[PDB]
Amino acid sequence: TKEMKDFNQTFSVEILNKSIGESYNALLNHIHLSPIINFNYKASNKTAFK
Amino acid sequence: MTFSSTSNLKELLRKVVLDVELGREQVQLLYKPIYDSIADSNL
Repeated sequence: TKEMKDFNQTFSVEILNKSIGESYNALLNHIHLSPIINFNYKASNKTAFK
Repeated sequence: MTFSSTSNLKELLRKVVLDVELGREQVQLLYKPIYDSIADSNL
């Protein structure tokens, strides 16, 4: 609300942009790498502790 | 002929309107002598 922008002086638009960028980079990492982590690897690609 | 015959044909006569005040009266600020003013965008 405009009341939030006007009264709450700590609030601004920059916090939203920073959070958007932060979540954006987190999403880049997630979409690119979550296939690696979440794959149900088969016994060929599993190596024990050894 | 007379002017009385042509009176009813109002479209012929030029239109002029009696310049009377219309609408509610202009409103003035009466509070200012009582009140002491402070203006800041960040209140």
